[PDB]
Amino acid sequence: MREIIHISTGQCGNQIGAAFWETICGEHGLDFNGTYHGHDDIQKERLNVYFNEASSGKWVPRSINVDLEPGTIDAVRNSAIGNLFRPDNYIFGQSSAGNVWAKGHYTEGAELVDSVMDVIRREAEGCDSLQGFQITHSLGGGTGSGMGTLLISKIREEFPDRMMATFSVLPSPKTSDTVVEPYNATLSVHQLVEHSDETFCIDNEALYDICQRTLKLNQPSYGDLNNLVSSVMSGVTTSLRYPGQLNSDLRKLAVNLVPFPRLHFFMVGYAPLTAIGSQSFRSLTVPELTQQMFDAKNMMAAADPRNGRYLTVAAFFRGKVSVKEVEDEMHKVQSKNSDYFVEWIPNNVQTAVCSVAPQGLDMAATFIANSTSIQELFKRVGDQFSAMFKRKAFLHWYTSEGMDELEFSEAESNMNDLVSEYQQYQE
Amino acid sequence: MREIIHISTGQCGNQIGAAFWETICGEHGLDFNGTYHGHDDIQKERLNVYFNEASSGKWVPRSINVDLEPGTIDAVRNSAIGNLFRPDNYIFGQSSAGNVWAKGHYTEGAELVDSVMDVIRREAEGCDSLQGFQITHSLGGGTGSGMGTLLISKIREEFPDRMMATFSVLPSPKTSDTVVEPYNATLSVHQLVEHSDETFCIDNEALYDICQRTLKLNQPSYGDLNNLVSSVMSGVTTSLRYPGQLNSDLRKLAVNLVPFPRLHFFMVGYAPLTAIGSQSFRSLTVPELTQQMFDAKNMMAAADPRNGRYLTVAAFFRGKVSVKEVEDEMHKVQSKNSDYFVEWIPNNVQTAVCSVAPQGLDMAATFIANSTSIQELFKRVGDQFSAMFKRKAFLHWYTSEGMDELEFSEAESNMNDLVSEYQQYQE
Amino acid sequence: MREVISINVGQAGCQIGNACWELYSLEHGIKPDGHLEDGLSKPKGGEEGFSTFFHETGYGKFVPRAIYVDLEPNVIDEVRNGPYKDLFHPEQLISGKEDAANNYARGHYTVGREILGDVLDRIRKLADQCDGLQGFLFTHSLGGGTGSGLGSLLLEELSAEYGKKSKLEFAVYPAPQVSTSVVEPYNTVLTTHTTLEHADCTFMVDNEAIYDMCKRNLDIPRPSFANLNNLIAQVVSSVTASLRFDGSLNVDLNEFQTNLVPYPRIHFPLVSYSPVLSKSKAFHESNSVSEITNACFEPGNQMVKCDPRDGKYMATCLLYRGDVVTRDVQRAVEQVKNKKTVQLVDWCPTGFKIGICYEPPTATPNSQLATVDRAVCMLSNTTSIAEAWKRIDRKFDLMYAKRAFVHWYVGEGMEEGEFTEAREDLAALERDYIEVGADS
Repeated sequence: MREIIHISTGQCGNQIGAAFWETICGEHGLDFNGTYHGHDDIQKERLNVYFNEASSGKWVPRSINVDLEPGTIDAVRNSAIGNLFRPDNYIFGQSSAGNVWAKGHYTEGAELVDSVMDVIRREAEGCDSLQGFQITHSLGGGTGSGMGTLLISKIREEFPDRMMATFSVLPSPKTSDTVVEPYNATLSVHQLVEHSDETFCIDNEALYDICQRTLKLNQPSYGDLNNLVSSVMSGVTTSLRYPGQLNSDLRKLAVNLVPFPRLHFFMVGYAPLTAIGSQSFRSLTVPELTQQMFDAKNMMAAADPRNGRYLTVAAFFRGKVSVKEVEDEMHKVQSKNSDYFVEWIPNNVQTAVCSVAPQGLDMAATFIANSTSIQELFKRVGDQFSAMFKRKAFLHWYTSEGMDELEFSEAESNMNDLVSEYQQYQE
Repeated sequence: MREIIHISTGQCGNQIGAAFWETICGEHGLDFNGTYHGHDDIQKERLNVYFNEASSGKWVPRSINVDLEPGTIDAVRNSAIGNLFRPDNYIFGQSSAGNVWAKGHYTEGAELVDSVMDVIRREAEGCDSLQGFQITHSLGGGTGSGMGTLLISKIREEFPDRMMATFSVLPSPKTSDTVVEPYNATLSVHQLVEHSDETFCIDNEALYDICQRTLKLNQPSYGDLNNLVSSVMSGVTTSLRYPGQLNSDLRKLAVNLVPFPRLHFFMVGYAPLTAIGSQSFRSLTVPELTQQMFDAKNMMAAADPRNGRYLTVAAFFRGKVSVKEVEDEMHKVQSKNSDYFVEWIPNNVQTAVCSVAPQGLDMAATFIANSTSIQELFKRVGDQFSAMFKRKAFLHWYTSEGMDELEFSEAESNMNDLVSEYQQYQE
Repeated sequence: MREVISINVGQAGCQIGNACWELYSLEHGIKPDGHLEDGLSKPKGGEEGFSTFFHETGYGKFVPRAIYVDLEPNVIDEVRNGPYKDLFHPEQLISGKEDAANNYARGHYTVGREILGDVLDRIRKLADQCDGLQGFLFTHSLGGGTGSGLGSLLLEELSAEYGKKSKLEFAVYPAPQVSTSVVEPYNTVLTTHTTLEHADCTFMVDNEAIYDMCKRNLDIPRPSFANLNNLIAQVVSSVTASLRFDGSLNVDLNEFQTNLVPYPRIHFPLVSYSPVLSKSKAFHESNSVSEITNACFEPGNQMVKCDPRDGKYMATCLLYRGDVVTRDVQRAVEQVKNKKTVQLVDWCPTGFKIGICYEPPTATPNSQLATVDRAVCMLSNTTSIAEAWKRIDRKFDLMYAKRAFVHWYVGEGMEEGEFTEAREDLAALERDYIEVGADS
């Protein structure tokens, strides 16, 4: 019960999935021409999770990438490693979803998705130990928010016993690429909360801030950000695919980290956040990774942690680590950071140990937690709606297809309910 | 309880701290490429005071250098040994404090100092046996006097159990680089007396006099003066970092040398004061060092010792010394110099023994004492104020930001109180 | 009632202890690492003693039973990086890591007593390890605040836990001419009251007198602290003369407090060791015990900067090692009485405790003391140090006029009442010193 099928959709989702693919093929070791490079055994049975054995000792991915623009796959098969992708994995159409929610999946997005569901079924009986479903998409993007939720609907319909993992990128409330980006984001979360079991809060501006703070990056490139998020995504499952003291699974995240399926929003933090030029001057140890974990400028929600409080926090450690260091540092943080932990657990902690070291580093970890700071982003988006959308400007583009104000009022009620849940559970 | 964090600020403070760094790395032995040269054990556990173990057996300093002009660090990393400095230690901004007190820390100096306080905290939990705080700055300098006192305020706020050591350079009452240098000096000592536990009186003109008397130096260079003051600064802590008959600590200075926290001004004397061309003609012994200690032209206050009287004197000896020589010479000085000692201790003496010999010499010592000659400098500065500043010329530059005459009157009352304390304790 | 536990506090006390265990290894034939090398006698353990100071390991090793307590880790590191590592148990070396004073500012207060619990537990476990308990040996410096404070705290703690064992304290007193640090008189007198209320027998040693005899008797131009440690090491190890070696008339530890101390009153005897000569003066002197006793009566050999002949007589003990004759020593003491020495009291009225030991006197190779066939250790509770405490108290009055230190002393939690109580206690002690000889 380990195999994972990686679903990719949206403009940003394709890049994130591709970068995740190069990170995977580099962390376990596999050249693009079909040459075995695992060392020695544990890197062979665990690659069945993402790849399947083809003829002549060839390994090919089991991943359905879907997008209405076919220009991204050209920059995948001829670019860096995507040559393993079988031609049937390319499900693309013409020409775009319109960068909106009314045309994303309501009328035209429901045509080829039947074939998508059929190929998902055929991969399902082609798979033996299907475990989870990984989706990468954009919350405000037309394609990702458009058919992503409807794919979630089908994957719930056909698999009532399989949980769903979503990693949508949340647009910042201060950057507006288009006037209807938060509109599409909220029209997507209208069904995301009713169809998903857990999700991660990803903000590009937080990535820019961490690049200009620690990385000192001069050129704003989405490739480095994809590399970082893909390293985080690999790290959250290294515990499952590499045994340790306590292996962690997505269902274990649902049981422990999630307080109830209604509240499933998480902020992501990664460590170590070091760049070239500081590698010969730091000692990479568990305590340093810990102060980098609870540092207020290291998560990518991105909100303020010490102005609110946490509800439950988790640690997913990687590499050769002793049991005493991590628990001693956890005693230290529980002694000094006791005020911001909830007074009913009372020890907000979930630990997981990974054996192999991260690629390009020695010791690393990921941060998953629940705080009361996401309701601030929700009320910011709601206030943006209550300000801009009361004029009913450019709103006919969606009501032309049969949209009613009842759906928007229900979405506002949903975000009010989410805020109230974030206040139960007071800040 | 030994580790020391060296804080550096101001134009002169950066040079003094750098020179102290080369003197330290030469006295214990450490090449700039990361090569171990200690001999053998005692030079290894004692370097944890200033350096921390990095990866691959590398030692890096734990010192926060701050200055509003970024040109000094270029003459540090590319010049003589400063390459060990980690890039995060460089906290610099733009562009200057204005060489004044109104803009030093009152309005614009309080912006980046929050980040300075945060990095001090992170070094605090990064440190295990934090002992004291060393600061080098200029009393009349705009930057050093500007945010130096406010850094002292924070270091008192966050560490109520840690004493503070200050080594500000006191400008002479006869040299005026700028018309407001004593003004900034007094605006700094307005809070220095209320926030510091001990301080040293350093005058550059005394250094010039001792260079033209014994050194016969032809070129006036600040580097030699920095070397001398850094040798003195190393000598005052050789007792702590090298065991002897009586190890001395800064808290021991506070207990013994300081009569009460209000009076904490000390004059500094060093021995031997010998130059090239006299090394083959003198016998370097304890008695000769003693006559060089009480010599009226060897301290750097610089005032007249035999026209006033001492309140308490201390000796900090270094090198292979027998217990009998030092005590016999102390009997001699107490017999011949009994008139100038206070009649209530009555034996003004504090002794400390160091094991290792000073670098570049065989036997050396430092002089720390309390006399009634500092009130003369204070009244000289006060008379300079009462003469120049009654015209209110160029005084609007500070009152433009919200300065009141109440602060200046309170500073005058403070210096009157210091004089009265220096007369209790009569001269 | 078999074993004696020794505790050293302060750097000076640790150096003295190092020297004294070096000697103990020297005469009893233990190599600087132990086991063995090899065993000598017959009697050195077996038969008992040892064990008296060295634990008898079942494997055949010899382990000193001492506890090194100090807040300065440098001394513990110096002990652990030398040959002393094979003699002291790792748990007995209590290494401190907190340095805020040296040390009486915080030593005699709440800062020290959260560590004293572990020390008491360790010493209780060590006492349970051995069969019986006879007395305790203390080696601390009253100059260094660590010694004063921690030693006094241990004094009240172990007087409370048992209250029935002999308490021997070898306290190093500050030089009465000059003091190395100003706070040493406080470190001494603020614990003199605890010493008065919680001690059975205290020995006074002065570094100035040792340096004087090193300059004069040893002809050493630059005496070292190691020489002082070795000299007082022989002084301690000759007490402690018949407890480890056979003798015609052995002296018991309880006998000291039975004869020298007949009251609930003054119990602070002086000590003296003689002959004191160098390796070059051993080719001209073969004196008898009379001149050795005369040298003991000399002020320079009394380890106190005072005149012992100007005081009044008190019960004294004479311990003899090597080849001695009882008729000779009786003749010598009768001559001393004939010379009209210190005024004899009417309460004893004349008591000369004589101790004879078979073992020859021993000397340290690190010291310049020549081996002699006969030596005298003299113990007397003479009232001649009264002017010494009087001089210390005059210093106290002159530096208490301004009080000079009450700022910090009150700021940590004390007040001038304690200083006044110590002052009046010292005055009462001096008055008792005068009266005990004035009654006769």
